[PDB]
Amino acid sequence: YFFSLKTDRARQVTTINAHRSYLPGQWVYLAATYDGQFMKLYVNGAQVATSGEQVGGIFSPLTQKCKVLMLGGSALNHNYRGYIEHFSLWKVARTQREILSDMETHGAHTALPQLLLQENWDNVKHAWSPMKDGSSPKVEFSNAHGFLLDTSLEPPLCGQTLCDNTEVIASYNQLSSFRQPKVVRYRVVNLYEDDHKNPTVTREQVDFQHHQLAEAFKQYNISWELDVLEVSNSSLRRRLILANCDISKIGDENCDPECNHTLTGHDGGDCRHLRDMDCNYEDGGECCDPEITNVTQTCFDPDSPHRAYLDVNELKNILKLDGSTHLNIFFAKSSEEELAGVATWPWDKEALMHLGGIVLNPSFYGMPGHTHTMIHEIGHSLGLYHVFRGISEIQSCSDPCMETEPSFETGDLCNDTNPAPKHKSCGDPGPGNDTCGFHSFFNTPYNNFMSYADDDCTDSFTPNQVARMHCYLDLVYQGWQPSRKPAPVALAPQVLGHTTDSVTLEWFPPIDGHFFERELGSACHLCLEGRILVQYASNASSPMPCSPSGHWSPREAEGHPDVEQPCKSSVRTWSPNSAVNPHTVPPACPEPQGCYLELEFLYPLVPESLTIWVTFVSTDWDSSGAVNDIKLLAVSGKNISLGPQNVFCDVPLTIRLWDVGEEVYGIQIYTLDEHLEIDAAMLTS
Amino acid sequence: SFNCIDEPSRCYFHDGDGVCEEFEQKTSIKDCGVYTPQGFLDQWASNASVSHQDQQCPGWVIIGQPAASQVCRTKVIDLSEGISQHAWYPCTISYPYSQLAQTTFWLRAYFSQPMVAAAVIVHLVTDGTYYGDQKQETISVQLLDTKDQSHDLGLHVLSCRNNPLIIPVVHDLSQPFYHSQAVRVSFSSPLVAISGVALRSFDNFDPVTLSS
Amino acid sequence: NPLIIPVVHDLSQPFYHSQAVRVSFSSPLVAISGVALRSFDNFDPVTLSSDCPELAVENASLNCSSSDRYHGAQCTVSCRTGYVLQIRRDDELIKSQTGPSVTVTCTEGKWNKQVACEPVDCSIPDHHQVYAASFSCPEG
Amino acid sequence: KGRLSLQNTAEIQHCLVNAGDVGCGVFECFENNSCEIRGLHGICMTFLHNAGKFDAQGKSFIKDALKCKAHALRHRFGCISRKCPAIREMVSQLQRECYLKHDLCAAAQENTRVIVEMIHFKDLLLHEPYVDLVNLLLTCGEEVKEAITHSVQVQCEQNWGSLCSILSFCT
Amino acid sequence: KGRLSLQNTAEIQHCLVNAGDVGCGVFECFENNSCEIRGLHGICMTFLHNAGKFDAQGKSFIKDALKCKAHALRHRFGCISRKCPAIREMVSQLQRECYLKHDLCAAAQENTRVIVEMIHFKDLLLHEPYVDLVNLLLTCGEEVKEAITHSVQVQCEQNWGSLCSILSFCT
Amino acid sequence: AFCNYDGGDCCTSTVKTKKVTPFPMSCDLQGDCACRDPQAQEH
Ligand SMILES: [Zn+2]
Repeated sequence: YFFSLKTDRARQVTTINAHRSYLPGQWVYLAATYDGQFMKLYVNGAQVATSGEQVGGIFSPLTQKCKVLMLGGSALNHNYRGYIEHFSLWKVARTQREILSDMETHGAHTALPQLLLQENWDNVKHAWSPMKDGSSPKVEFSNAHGFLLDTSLEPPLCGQTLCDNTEVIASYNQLSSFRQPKVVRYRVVNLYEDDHKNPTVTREQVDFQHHQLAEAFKQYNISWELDVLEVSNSSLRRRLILANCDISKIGDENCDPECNHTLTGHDGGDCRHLRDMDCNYEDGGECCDPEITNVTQTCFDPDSPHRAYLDVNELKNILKLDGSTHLNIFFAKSSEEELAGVATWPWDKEALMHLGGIVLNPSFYGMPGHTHTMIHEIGHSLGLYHVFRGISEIQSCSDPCMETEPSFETGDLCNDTNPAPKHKSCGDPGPGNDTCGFHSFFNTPYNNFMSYADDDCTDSFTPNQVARMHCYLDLVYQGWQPSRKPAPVALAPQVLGHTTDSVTLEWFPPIDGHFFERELGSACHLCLEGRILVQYASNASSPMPCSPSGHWSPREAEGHPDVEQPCKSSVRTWSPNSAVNPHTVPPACPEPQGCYLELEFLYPLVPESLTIWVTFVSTDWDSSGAVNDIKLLAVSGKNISLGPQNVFCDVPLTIRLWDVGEEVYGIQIYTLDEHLEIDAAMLTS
Repeated sequence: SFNCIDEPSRCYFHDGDGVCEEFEQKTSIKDCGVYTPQGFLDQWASNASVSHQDQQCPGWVIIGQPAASQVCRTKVIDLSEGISQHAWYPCTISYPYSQLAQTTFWLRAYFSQPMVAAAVIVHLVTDGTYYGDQKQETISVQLLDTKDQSHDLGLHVLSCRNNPLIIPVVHDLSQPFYHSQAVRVSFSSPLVAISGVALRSFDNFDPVTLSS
Repeated sequence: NPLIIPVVHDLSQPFYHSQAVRVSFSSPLVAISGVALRSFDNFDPVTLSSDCPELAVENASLNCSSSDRYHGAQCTVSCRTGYVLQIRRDDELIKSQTGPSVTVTCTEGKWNKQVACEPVDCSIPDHHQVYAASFSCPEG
Repeated sequence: KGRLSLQNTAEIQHCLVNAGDVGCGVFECFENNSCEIRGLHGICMTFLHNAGKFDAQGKSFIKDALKCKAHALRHRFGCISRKCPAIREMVSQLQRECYLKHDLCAAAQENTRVIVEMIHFKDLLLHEPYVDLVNLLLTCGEEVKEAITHSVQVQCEQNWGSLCSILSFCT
Repeated sequence: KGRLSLQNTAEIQHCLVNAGDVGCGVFECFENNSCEIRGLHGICMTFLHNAGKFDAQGKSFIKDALKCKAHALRHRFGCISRKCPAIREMVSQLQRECYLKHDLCAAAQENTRVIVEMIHFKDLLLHEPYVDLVNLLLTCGEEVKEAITHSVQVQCEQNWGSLCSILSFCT
Repeated sequence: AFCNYDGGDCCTSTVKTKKVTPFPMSCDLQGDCACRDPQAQEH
């Protein structure tokens, strides 16, 4: 928000800004005051910026009839998109107390000589007139005082979810009623051939690992229910499964330690010092066709229908299990193998999807020498960071948070966890210049599982790391536990007002955010308070740019928006130029319509609003809007067309939908930009 | 970044406000001036003399602590505003004569108390970047002393984030110390505007009066 | 024969007590007869870092009562309305943001500052005041 | 050096879609690439530097050839495999199919003296599109071939005396 | 770069008078000079590297030619004007009058396959004594000329495809 | 003016590319191949 001023006497137009990007869905009581020396701007009652450069009145009284007042736009068509509720203009400057009094009284105000105009939109034509070529804006019904208690808690500067808030994690520390014994169901995916004779992990390994897992969590009121699921498929069993090996670097000539195997061709010959078993470095289908030799022996083609290496995400796509009712554990051999595969955090979009779970090493699962490295992979799946995240995993010393002091909002976000660097030896490590802000660490948590220590020196969790464990099993993992106890109210009720006889109090909704009873096989897990269905994109499709009728399926543009930096270009978004092969030049999108993304929603509803999280835009564009067109699909086939909208990097695009009498099951976003990055979509009913 | 000053607790935003408080000195360097460290002491220039002095821009603007309220200028095209009342840029030589002739401008600011130099603070209202010309410009921070020529410190480029640019005085302890007296700042681009130069010294000890 | 290595130290960094000197080399034929260290015999910098005439200013208000103009005669100088303050300092250590006024102090028979309340300078009227008119100011 | 990845395929694509197909701006954008396909910009500059010596037929041929080459270069650079032999193949193929369909041999037959004295040694030895233009003009006309080989012989006497002294007479 | 004053004549003179005239020490001293007369040291090294392929007559010719060239380079380098064309003229003249007086054609007619298959296309173009040896050698026999032109055509098919595609047949 | 100023191709206000690219790189932009049409936006 900005407030610019330039009087007739002055020579320089001066602007006043705000302190934060504006909220695209919240009511703001904007107040601009000017007395003659200082101009002030109030956003929601707090003074944000004040400048004292403009002096005197804004015009001479001789040119009083020449000045005009415009609402919602200017003569150069600087149009406004949004709601205006109670217009008010005063002939005198009011201080902050009168601003808060006019906020708290709303528009029910009497007539005053200082009160120039106080307009509530019941008769626009009595005081306002539209443009003679334009049209008047539509009058609707809305309530500015809809809530008297803010139910939204902002996560901290280096937090990710609701329970990373300071006053919610402390409620799971002081209280003892939130740490009841909880049973969590989980599964182990065992691959077999078509004869039931060879496992990926032996049965005694699973039997030892289950008891060792329940032994380390029985003191923390956590029990695990094991349900081993066996899948018999010789196509998946005989081939190599890798987790940390990316598929782009297989085609790239840049070497990487995650992809170095005899069943990967040693990154296609791009890692060997020397640059058929040796003439297969990327024989054009001679060594990959099954009629000549076996496919798993000497085939490393990245675009072959059958190959030797298989990523864990494609294995999850093939299996397509259920993650809402169980925790899925997969296995993958990797060349790095210092850790296991990358676990899925509870704040990811893949927390309950079939692509989410824990990826482990099958040659270390159940072994007595490496039993505890599954437990650490449990802690990555339950919302616990590494202990050295505030020291070792710091990309720059000017970070928003760096754990130099124990706090609930910095580094590991646990007060009991002392700061520590990345160490492998047990005990307190030696001093070094690697740390950017400390030299001497005492009482380092070497006994915690989150360090990279060995099996013997990792024994127990700190008691501040069990509050997050008992919080994320109520926040994200409510469907895993078979207990019918609902999520409790994680915050104390707040006193709003009182009188001589009564006291009014309100409290927050329960911590999982559900406003209805948890009924399976329905849409009740997406409804909000007031019979409002808010849903994301379930299915997404886009045509291939280098193929006539490709129609590849994007995946990162479906779920809830998950971008750490909303203006830096990231990998969790859909791009027109990300659909190509890395060894192929991306083509330009066509002129009259551009490349489009087709998103599909699970429940077809009559829409009320559509929000799109456009993350990254190019610095320059031809048209004024980056998104060229938005077409709402229909069950009757009537494509409702909407023109271009100007998107911003940080603030998501929000569109209000009028007169849509047909149910919309999906949208199409037509753009001409090559590097536009759409992250998510939301259809508010 | 807020502060409330009433019994019903009305609050205000203090970073962009023009009034410095007691608590704001250690946090907001952009409103309370340059934060002097606890072991040092800053001294600002007095009797500052310039080269291209004119009626539009005189040379007494460098005296005293400059106002930190002046924001950085991002690709400034013209300087026809009232910037000379709180800063100094050359006004006799315009843009094309400076760009073609490749002349030089200097600011030979004096000081009052003769102390040793630990760092030289130069506070500018702009980086000198032009709207068309995207080439960076590098200024030189010289140093002058009593009954001797100079002790050069090098050159530095302009950064908006570091508007109070700090020049670490490079000195060997095998060489005997010197009492700094004046600071000369030289630049060839016309868009460099200097709001104020300074000199950081020791409030604990003076190493000249003892090593006579 | 003795090689002197000047010790570079930035004066923003506080001093330190040097205790040991490591000399490392890879050639086998280096023969060292003795190594020394130069210090200051005088000081340790670690423990250290552990009558003026009557002044008249035009267009101002000298509302100060320095009856004796000795070493420490604190006076205050404030300009009137429509007048801005110019400061040309002579001898000073620290500065304070007094505002529209200033404090002038006596030191060794002279005042530390030279203040001057110059009048404000309106711009020459070219445009933006009267549309399509000629301006001829007879005074200034 | 076999990948065009070293030069961002984004900035040169932006330069291609920002410029126009009338002048040498597309060839100005295309010259700074990872693979060594330099020489199209030199052909565009030299053809539009000595346009006065050509007739109306030659000037119309030059305008249509540069228009077709710029349009084809902006058209078929969309989807292609990122490797230097494929880049050489597509550039040589577009140059051949552009010069063949606009009667390069007719411009060889009309005004041969300008078109055979314009080649410069050390500007065609290391440039593949110059070699493509030279051999296509050689196959266009027999007397054009004779004149351009006379120019090649004068340039061999100018620059490199090896192949003049070695196999001056073939059989 | 037209004078041999950029490199001191005193150090190369001391190098010439210090080394012996039997080996390639004189050509080791002379190869680093201001004027680009580089290539004699390569001839001295390659002639003493493939000397086992020659017969007794060829090896005697190699010994006599290197001895005469070393003695001439130590002999007539005394009084000479210090400029690159004069140095090129005296080097070419001593090489010509040394190779003509020791029956280079007899050693060519003894074993020509070694003398035409051990030459290299790389560094032939930029070394003037290599061009002098090539353009003196082909005047001995027509079969030797045919063999060295066949080697040049093979090297064209190996390195530079310009002159293979352009004027493969002369008339 | 006899040949209708080459269809307006020599004047910036009548070219879709908003630029002037004369047939000889040797012609000066203010000489023989200049926009000498008074009906354009130059005057
Ligand atoms: Zn880990």
